[PDB]
Amino acid sequence: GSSGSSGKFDESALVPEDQFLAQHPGPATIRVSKPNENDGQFMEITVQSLSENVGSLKEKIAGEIQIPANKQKLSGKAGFLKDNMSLAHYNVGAGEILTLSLRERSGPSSG
Repeated sequence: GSSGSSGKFDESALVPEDQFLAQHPGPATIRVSKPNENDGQFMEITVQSLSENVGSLKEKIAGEIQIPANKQKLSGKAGFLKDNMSLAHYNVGAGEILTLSLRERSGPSSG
């Protein structure tokens, strides 16, 4: 049993995927940076639930950029997010931002 509020992000006291999940019942808008950009503008990819697997997300964007989850790589605060892992586990929800990197920059494809 436990309960309380939070403010600053602590490394030696991160919220468990179990708590992070409930903490946010509704959908959490996950912001993702553009492939080979930053100053430009980010996209808006929300997920009904956080429990979802990082992979399921890569698919959503994979449509806009037209790139297979395999090609594009997702990186999170902690590091390269694994499709097998979930979002809540990494503490991603209405606050955390993920980055999208393109596998081997094309060249003739500018913004």
